[PDB]
Amino acid sequence: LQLLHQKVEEQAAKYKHRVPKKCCYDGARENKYETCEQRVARVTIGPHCIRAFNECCTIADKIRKESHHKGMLLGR
Repeated sequence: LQLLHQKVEEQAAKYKHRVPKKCCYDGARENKYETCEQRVARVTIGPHCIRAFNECCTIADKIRKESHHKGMLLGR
C-alpha cells in the first residue's frame, strides 16, 4: 500500500494545478468493480481532469495487481 501511495504521489506532483492534481488522487482511489476506462467515463469536469484521473488510476491499478501477484520485495 505504501508503494502505491509513493508512485501516485510521484505522478500527482506532475500536476501543478489544483483540479488535475485532485483528479489524480480521485482516480487512484480503489474501485474494485470497474476498470480505469469505465471509471473515467464519469469524469465531467474537463479534459485536464480526464487525463489525470485516467493516468493515476492506471498507475494505481497496475500496482494493486503487482501487489497481489508478487507483493513486497523482501530482505532489503
